[PDB]
Amino acid sequence: AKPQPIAAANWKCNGTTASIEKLVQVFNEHTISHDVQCVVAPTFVHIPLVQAKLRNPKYVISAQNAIAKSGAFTGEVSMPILKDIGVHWVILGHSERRTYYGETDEIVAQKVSEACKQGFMVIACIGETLQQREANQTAKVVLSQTSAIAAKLTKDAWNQVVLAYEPVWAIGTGKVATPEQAQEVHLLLRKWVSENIGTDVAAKLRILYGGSVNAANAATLYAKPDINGFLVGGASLKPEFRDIIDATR
Amino acid sequence: AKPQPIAAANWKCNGTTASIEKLVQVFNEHTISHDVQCVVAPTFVHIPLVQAKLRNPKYVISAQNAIAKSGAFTGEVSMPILKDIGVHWVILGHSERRTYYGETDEIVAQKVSEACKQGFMVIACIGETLQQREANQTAKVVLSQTSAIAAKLTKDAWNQVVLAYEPVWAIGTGKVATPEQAQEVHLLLRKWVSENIGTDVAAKLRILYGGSVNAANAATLYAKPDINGFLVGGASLKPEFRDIIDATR
Repeated sequence: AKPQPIAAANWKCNGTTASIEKLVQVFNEHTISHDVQCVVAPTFVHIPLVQAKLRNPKYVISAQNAIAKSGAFTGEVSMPILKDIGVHWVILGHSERRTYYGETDEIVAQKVSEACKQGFMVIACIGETLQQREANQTAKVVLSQTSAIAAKLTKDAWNQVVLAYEPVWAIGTGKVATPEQAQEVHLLLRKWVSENIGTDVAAKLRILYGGSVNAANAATLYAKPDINGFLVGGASLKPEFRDIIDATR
Repeated sequence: AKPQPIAAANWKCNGTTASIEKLVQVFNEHTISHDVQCVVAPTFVHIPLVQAKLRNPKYVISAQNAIAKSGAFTGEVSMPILKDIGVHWVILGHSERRTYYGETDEIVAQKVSEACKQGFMVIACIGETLQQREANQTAKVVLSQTSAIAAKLTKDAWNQVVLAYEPVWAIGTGKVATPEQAQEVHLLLRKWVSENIGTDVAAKLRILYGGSVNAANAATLYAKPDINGFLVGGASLKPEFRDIIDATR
């Protein structure tokens, strides 16, 4: 049996107070009747508003990034600061941060390790580029990204880890991976985890797909045996996030 | 006559709800009896708390950074998002971001220009390194940093600009610039502004000093004719920020 699914909303750098209040009310009014962990990741400045307004019992709130330690880091938000304000989920290593904001495999791995030490649930993002896929490097790439993370984790830390496989070429592009494309990668990841970390870890690990997930494509993705839910960007700013949650039934 | 002084608190990546509530109460209870713009710049996630609790009429709230536009920028906070939540001040180009987070003169200049277009007051940070100072490059460096900003601004945008001169070697190091060191640089900056932008602009421009400002050194810095207040890091997390404000009398 699959582990508990996750439906995660990465709002990215988007929102107004008015738009968030409206969307949150839509999410609150959508009554969910199955076991699923829903996650909303707003911008940092919107975390208090979402904390005040989001009441659906299936949801938790996540940050979109963090740094490990407080101190002289003008502009940044640390893991202790998030924990204190009641945020205990974080997305780390998103492709936009790997690509625009310098986050190498080592930097991502270090962040994930620190977040686990500080008691976070972590959605750790991995995925290959278009060029890497064309070169038949997908497996080497995602396994290298995963192994870099793993090397900084104890076995027991994996209870706090969620992997999100997002092919870079599928993020925001109108070009979702097919169910067969996604399942092939999730199967390889779970095999690596089973062999390197443990069979027990692998059976419990949520491996989410992201990159152009929408209400119409989600159910057929979820039907694949190694897909445990979704990391959703554009569609998570819309009412159709309700249908993506329901696609994890 | 000097323009209205500014006393700005850069909290950097620091705070808990409890510590912020206590410090804000200290700031609220300190009754200020002269014309000064006080600024508090908390982390993004703490902006709503500070907005809820800070009531001293001499204060405004600033962000510590921003990006220009909303969109697919996981982890970042944009200028439109800040404006919508009621933050219309931003610190841009702080040394920690120039040094750790890739912000070149061009990137800083572009951010400042965008913030002015969007109606922000901007505290734009400039300053030379230890090595640059030893090489007698201070003036060339700060003028190049200032000119890069200026090249993207219309004359009228300068009503929204505040410069903060922070020698990098003075930030967090226990080694404040002397009043004579700071004044020499502020005099050169104001001369450049007068000659390149206008005499009217130069007379109204606030040029703040930062780098190890504390309650005991602030008044003698403020006594210099071209110093218009302070950008304060470590001491702004402490009750002594009250005395730094009072040093602008």
